[PDB]
Amino acid sequence: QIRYKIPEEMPTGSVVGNLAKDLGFSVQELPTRKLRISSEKPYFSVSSESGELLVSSRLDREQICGKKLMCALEFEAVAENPLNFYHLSVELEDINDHTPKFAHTSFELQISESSKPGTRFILGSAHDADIGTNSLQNYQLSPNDHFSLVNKEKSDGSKYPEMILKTALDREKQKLYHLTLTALDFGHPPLNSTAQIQVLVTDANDNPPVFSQDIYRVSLPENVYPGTTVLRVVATDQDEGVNSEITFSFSQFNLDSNTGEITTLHTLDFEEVKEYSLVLEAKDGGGMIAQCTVEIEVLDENDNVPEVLFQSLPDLIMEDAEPGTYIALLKTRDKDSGRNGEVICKLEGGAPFKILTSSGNTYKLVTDGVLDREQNPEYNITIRATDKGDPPLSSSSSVTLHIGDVNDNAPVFTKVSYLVHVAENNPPGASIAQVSASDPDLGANGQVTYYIIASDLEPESLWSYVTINAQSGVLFAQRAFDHEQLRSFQLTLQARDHGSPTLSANVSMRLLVGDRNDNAPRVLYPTLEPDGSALFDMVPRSAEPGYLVTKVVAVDADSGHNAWLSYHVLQASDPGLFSLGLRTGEVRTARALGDRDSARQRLLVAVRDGGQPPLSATATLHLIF
Amino acid sequence: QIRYKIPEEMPTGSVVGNLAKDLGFSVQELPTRKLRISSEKPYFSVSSESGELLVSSRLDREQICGKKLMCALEFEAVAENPLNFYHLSVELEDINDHTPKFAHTSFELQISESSKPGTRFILGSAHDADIGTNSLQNYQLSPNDHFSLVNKEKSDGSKYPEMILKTALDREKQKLYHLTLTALDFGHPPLNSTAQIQVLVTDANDNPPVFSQDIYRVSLPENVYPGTTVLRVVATDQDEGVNSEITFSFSEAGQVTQFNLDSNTGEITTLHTLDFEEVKEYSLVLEAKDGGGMIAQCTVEIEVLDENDNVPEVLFQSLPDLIMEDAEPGTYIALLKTRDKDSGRNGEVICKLEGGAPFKILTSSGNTYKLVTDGVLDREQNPEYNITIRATDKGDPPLSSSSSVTLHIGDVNDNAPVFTKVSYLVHVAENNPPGASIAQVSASDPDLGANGQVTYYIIASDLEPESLWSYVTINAQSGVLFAQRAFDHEQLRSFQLTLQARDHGSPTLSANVSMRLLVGDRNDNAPRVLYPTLEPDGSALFDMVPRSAEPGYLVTKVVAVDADSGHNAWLSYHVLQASDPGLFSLGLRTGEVRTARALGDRDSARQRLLVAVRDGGQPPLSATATLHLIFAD
Ligand SMILES: *[C@@H]1O[C@H](CO[C@@H]2O[C@@H](C)[C@@H](O)[C@@H](O)[C@@H]2O)[C@@H](O[C@@H]2O[C@H](CO)[C@@H](O[C@@H]3O[C@H](CO[C@H]4O[C@H](CO)[C@@H](O)[C@H](O)[C@@H]4O)[C@@H](O)[C@H](O[C@H]4O[C@H](CO)[C@@H](O)[C@H](O)[C@@H]4O)[C@@H]3O)[C@H](O)[C@H]2NC(C)=O)[C@H](O)[C@H]1NC(C)=O
Ligand SMILES: *[C@@H]1O[C@H](CO[C@@H]2O[C@@H](C)[C@@H](O)[C@@H](O)[C@@H]2O)[C@@H](O[C@@H]2O[C@H](CO)[C@@H](O)[C@H](O)[C@H]2NC(C)=O)[C@H](O)[C@H]1NC(C)=O
Ligand SMILES: *[C@@H]1O[C@H](CO)[C@@H](O[C@@H]2O[C@H](CO)[C@@H](O)[C@H](O)[C@H]2NC(C)=O)[C@H](O)[C@H]1NC(C)=O
Ligand SMILES: *[C@@H]1O[C@H](CO)[C@@H](O)[C@H](O)[C@H]1NC(C)=O
Ligand SMILES: *[C@@H]1O[C@H](CO)[C@@H](O)[C@H](O)[C@H]1NC(C)=O
Ligand SMILES: *[C@@H]1O[C@H](CO)[C@@H](O)[C@H](O)[C@H]1NC(C)=O
Ligand SMILES: *[C@H]1O[C@H](CO)[C@@H](O)[C@H](O)[C@@H]1O
Ligand SMILES: *[C@H]1O[C@H](CO)[C@@H](O)[C@H](O)[C@@H]1O
Ligand SMILES: *[C@H]1O[C@H](CO)[C@@H](O)[C@H](O)[C@@H]1O
Ligand SMILES: *[C@H]1O[C@H](CO)[C@@H](O)[C@H](O)[C@@H]1O
Ligand SMILES: [Ca+2]
Ligand SMILES: [Ca+2]
Ligand SMILES: [Ca+2]
Ligand SMILES: [Ca+2]
Ligand SMILES: [Ca+2]
Ligand SMILES: [Ca+2]
Ligand SMILES: [Ca+2]
Ligand SMILES: [Ca+2]
Ligand SMILES: [Ca+2]
Ligand SMILES: [Ca+2]
Ligand SMILES: [Ca+2]
Ligand SMILES: [Ca+2]
Ligand SMILES: [Ca+2]
Ligand SMILES: [Ca+2]
Ligand SMILES: [Ca+2]
Ligand SMILES: [Ca+2]
Ligand SMILES: [Ca+2]
Ligand SMILES: [Ca+2]
Ligand SMILES: [Ca+2]
Ligand SMILES: [Ca+2]
Ligand SMILES: [Ca+2]
Ligand SMILES: [Ca+2]
Ligand SMILES: [Ca+2]
Ligand SMILES: [Ca+2]
Ligand SMILES: [Ca+2]
Ligand SMILES: [Ca+2]
Ligand SMILES: [Ca+2]
Ligand SMILES: [Ca+2]
Ligand SMILES: [Ca+2]
Ligand SMILES: [Ca+2]
Repeated sequence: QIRYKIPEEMPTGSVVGNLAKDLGFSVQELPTRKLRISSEKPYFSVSSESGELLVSSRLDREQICGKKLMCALEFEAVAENPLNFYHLSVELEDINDHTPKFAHTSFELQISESSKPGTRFILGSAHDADIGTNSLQNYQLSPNDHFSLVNKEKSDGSKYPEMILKTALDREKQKLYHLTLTALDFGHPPLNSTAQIQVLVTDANDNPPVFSQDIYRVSLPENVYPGTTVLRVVATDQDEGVNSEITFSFSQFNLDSNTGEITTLHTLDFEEVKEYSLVLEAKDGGGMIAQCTVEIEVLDENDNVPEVLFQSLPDLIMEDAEPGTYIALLKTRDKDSGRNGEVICKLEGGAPFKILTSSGNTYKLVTDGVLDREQNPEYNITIRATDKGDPPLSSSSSVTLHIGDVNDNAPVFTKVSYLVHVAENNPPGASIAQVSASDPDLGANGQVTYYIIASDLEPESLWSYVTINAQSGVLFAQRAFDHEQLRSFQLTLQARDHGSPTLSANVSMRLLVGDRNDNAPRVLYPTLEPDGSALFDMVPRSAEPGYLVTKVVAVDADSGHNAWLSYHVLQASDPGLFSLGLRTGEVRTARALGDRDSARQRLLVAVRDGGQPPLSATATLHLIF
Repeated sequence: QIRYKIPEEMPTGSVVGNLAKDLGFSVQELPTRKLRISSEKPYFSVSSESGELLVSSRLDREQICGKKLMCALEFEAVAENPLNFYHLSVELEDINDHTPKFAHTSFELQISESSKPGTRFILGSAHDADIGTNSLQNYQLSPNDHFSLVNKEKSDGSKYPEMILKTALDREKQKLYHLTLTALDFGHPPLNSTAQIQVLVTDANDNPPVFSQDIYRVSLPENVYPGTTVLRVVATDQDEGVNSEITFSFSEAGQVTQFNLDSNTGEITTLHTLDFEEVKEYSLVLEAKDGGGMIAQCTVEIEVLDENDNVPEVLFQSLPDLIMEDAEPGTYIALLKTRDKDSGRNGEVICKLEGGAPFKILTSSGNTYKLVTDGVLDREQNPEYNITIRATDKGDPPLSSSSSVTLHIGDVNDNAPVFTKVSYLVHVAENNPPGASIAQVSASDPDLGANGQVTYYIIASDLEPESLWSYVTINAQSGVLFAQRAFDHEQLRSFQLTLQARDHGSPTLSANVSMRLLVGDRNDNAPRVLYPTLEPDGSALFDMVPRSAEPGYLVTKVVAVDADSGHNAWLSYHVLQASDPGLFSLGLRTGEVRTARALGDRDSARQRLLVAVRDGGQPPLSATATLHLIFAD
């Protein structure tokens, strides 16, 4: 056989070769035989006039042989007279008419952020229809620092390009990358194909949420109502998507997980917990955690009242207390602190007492002046302690001070001097008077007693005359008094209390003896014989009337009307002859003496007193001329 | 003429019959004469060689005679030499080549549900082109229970089938029926035609809307805000389409408006606030109707419940403005009632007294209470009381009511006036001016009014009861004591009085007090000398005194008295002046004038002395006296 070589896609009417020269047929021997090309598809034709082969239909190697290495089409040539056939095999060369081309103009790839460097990712190979050197040969990527190109070629021609990661990705630096890949064949000339690849770095949870500061500081009062916004902390996560979600947690208050704010749930208190320390943990979906701390310094409010403590209680104190003695001991204490715990105390009232501070929160009560029980025996004193909060809280305490009795008052009698008259011949041991003294003191100091100390009488008979009841003050006569023996007497008495020492008071009392008509009248002159007769026989007969015969003198031991002596005439031998002085007692002659009258004259008189009833003393007078 | 009989639809070139044998023409006489069939349309032909009749054009009886009773086709036959014509009439038989068939493959009928039984409905008759026995003869319908078929032929010859209703229809049982109708001819063989008929029962308004129950029961509080969904009622209509639309309405009831019903949804919700005290129960009648005026009604009973929204009330009916202090224990003071608008435990009211006042509540019957004294009362201690009464119900939460009463206690004369001191002691100086205040007594009476108005009187005295006015008097209103005379200590030293304080009540209460009044002594009386008596000059003579008298000789003794008492009457005797000092001795206490020393001859016989009687009063009062004493021999 014979072989010819032409390129594919050859235009029609092109000379493949003269068969007349290769088969040995003359230019005139040729038209005799009707040259006809025999083939399944009429790709060729023989113009009988020219005597050579010519291209007829379009010669598409990719549609006939395709990937076949050598395309050898065997057709026939028929010539008539004589009937003869010749088989001709033609081989066509591949033309680089099909440039390489990728399946998609653009396709995006999503690569994770935590992709390890050196990982190989497969890429779709472009489809180049030509075979041999005109086939796809070189894949080349844009020069950068993050990705690289690798060709993997086996002998079978199923070679493909893949992308090797050069450095680790980081979506926070550049979220996306756009590169151009070029496929190139080795033909004349070489023609290339471009394809864009866009890599979007998928987020990974490599950055944890971070707080603004390590330590925060907040101060709030202890009286905040439940629900006060204490503090809110905010964290920042460098990721995006779910890996950026931040949740807060604790690891009397309350924290919301999403908003991240901490608010109180119950009332605070300074006396139990002064400051709180809280630890907050922020976590994302992938367990990346970070913790911070917040210190809440609760402020001390003046909500507790200061207290006044009494330590020594003096129920009884002396009235003669010197100024400035330590009476009671007080302290002031407050649970709060600072100006809320500092307490200043004062006393309210006009009582003479002062507060003296010896040291911090230590005070003493002293007397400011001299005291007295009789004027003010009791005091209700009020003491006020106030702190230095704004506004302050105060505390009052009331003490009842009682004043004791000191023996500073002597018993006093109801009257300055006493005077008592007592009738004569009184029964002994009888009540004559009663004295009463008052002592304002209390207890034994107010127990009065009366005694006798001195008297103008003889000190030995002082007991025999009078005595005193020391408890009641009644005076008792120890003998029947005699107005004739003693007329009056002075006494001095003493009132004394039962204290230490005893205070005394002296009183003066005069006792008088009233005269009673207990003595009969006694005749002094003239003297009488046992019969009671006196004889005066020297009376002149020639005496003129009015002659002083004699005079009777009488006395009475009593005094006053009880001694008032009046002289009467009981009986007489001659009435009208004698005249008597009712007051003086002078017996005289009333008329002249007649001789008829008898020589012997008898008279009987009686001396009487003005008492009721009167006592009489009789006497007889014999008078002879 | 001559007649032949053949069937129609005969194929061409078929022998109908030999005309040579019926017309008498020889087989050689025939080609001489030009046998030709003469007709308007060449349905036949004569083959001269055959000498017989032959079919030429198509012989369609339906296009020639059609429905004509007898089909007689009359043509002629012309023969030439000699010219002669023969009339030929042929009669063709109808072929059963057209089977009966209805006009439409499917036709639907819409029949009402309330169609009376026995009604005839028209159906399209099939058209069979053949005539006679080959024509349509039998109409037959599928055997069922609701419809029947009947064939009707009118005088005009227009035969038709019709459907007779067997039973009344019901679209809720079977909404449609599909049957098969067969048309049959009476030929050999019979060929059939099928036609399907679908009857859709048209809806009628025979089913009313029906409720679930005749009577419903709902209970709601009396304090529901306007707009509370009271209840939801639903009705069911067995029809479909517009005849199934259900509308609700209020019908035949009290038109008073407190509820509200939506027509379509049928829910009832309140429109105003409820109340139990005015209307205890409500009755509602609901009407549900469709488009055709078919109605059905139901009833709902709303039993409103009594809520504890009314406060219990404490009614005071009797007011004890004045009550006696000596009220016996357990006396009826005040009359109270308790009332509550609510019911049940919401209307049950319990009343109590809070405080420390001595009063108790005693229940005589339901909601009937009385106030009684628990202890003894006193006006002086507590004259007025403010009592508080609390009434609480048994609802949750309960409602309470407090009421304050001001009771005043009257004064009863049960206290006698009391003096400030048990006994009184007052000293009054002698020679006091008459009508002057000497003392004042005060009595206290705890009673009020006239019972607490004290008055003082004099009742008893140790003095003469008739001159008591001349002695002392009392101001009965103030209690001051007034002396009606200048007192004399010498006449009387003291006197007793018994007085009584009495109020002006009924009866009067008295109290007696004893007072001793003492007259203070003043030194207003001078001492007077009794013995010896003195002449106008104040001289006394005691002569005839012996010169040889021993010392201690009692010259005389002076007696003197003083009307006063005490120091004002204590008489001491002094020596004012003397002609010879030391010659005479006087008793300072006794008053005895004696000789102190012996009488010398140098001394004169007559001795004069001047003494004074003094008292211990302040200042002392003195009485002077002169004594002349003469000696003899
Ligand atoms: C990949 O294919 C690229 C396209 O090339 C064409 O299409 C392929 C399929 C083949 O058919 C090929 O034969 C075709 O040429 C190709 O890119 C080309 O690269 C050349 C050289 O680098 C570029 O030539 C230079 O052009 C610039 C300015 O060009 C302007 O116009 C062109 C239109 O053609 C535009 O595309 C450009 O963007 C510009 O706007 C000139 O300044 C430069 O001058 C220099 O070179 C000349 C030589 O001719 C010297 O005389 C001068 O002194 C200068 O030194 C070039 O002329 C060409 O523009 C560019 N085309 C495109 C479309 O990008 C690339 O080479 C192929 N790669 C491989 C490996 O084959
Ligand atoms: C109360 O009387 C006593 C005794 O009085 C007597 O007369 C006085 C005027 C004076 O001279 C005293 O000496 C007489 O004894 C007085 O007190 C007593 O005095 C004595 C002597 O110094 C002494 O030993 C006693 O202890 C004293 N007794 C008392 C109780 O003090 C006293 O001065 C008179 N006055 C008063 C107010 O008590
Ligand atoms: C208080 O004194 C009055 C007045 O004397 C008394 O009333 C009378 O007392 C006397 C006895 O001395 C009776 O004879 C009378 O009958 C009493 N009068 C009456 C009762 O109206 C009275 O009894 C004394 N006591 C009191 C507590 O009033
Ligand atoms: C002082 O306290 C006492 C204690 O019982 C009281 O009785 C008295 O009345 C008080 N002082 C005054 C002035 O009320
Ligand atoms: C109609 O006629 C055919 C022919 O014999 C028969 O098979 C068929 O059953 C008939 N149908 C009815 C409904 O008569
Ligand atoms: C009673 O109430 C009146 C007026 O409110 C008041 O003046 C009086 O003091 C009260 N009495 C008592 C015992 O509460
Ligand atoms: C004793 O009795 C007399 C009565 O004679 C009172 O005067 C004295 O006070 C004491 O009681
Ligand atoms: C004096 O008076 C007294 C009074 O008793 C008489 O008894 C006596 O006899 C004389 O007459
Ligand atoms: C009248 O005056 C006297 C004083 O002289 C008082 O003692 C009495 O109480 C009344 O007031
Ligand atoms: C008594 O004493 C009084 C004075 O108290 C004198 O005035 C009078 O003359 C007599 O001597
Ligand atoms: Ca090609
Ligand atoms: Ca090619
Ligand atoms: Ca290529
Ligand atoms: Ca990163
Ligand atoms: Ca994260
Ligand atoms: Ca990230
Ligand atoms: Ca606190
Ligand atoms: Ca605090
Ligand atoms: Ca404090
Ligand atoms: Ca004192
Ligand atoms: Ca004292
Ligand atoms: Ca004392
Ligand atoms: Ca005597
Ligand atoms: Ca006498
Ligand atoms: Ca005497
Ligand atoms: Ca026909
Ligand atoms: Ca038929
Ligand atoms: Ca027919
Ligand atoms: Ca029905
Ligand atoms: Ca219906
Ligand atoms: Ca209906
Ligand atoms: Ca209500
Ligand atoms: Ca109620
Ligand atoms: Ca109610
Ligand atoms: Ca009373
Ligand atoms: Ca009373
Ligand atoms: Ca009274
Ligand atoms: Ca007088
Ligand atoms: Ca007097
Ligand atoms: Ca006098």
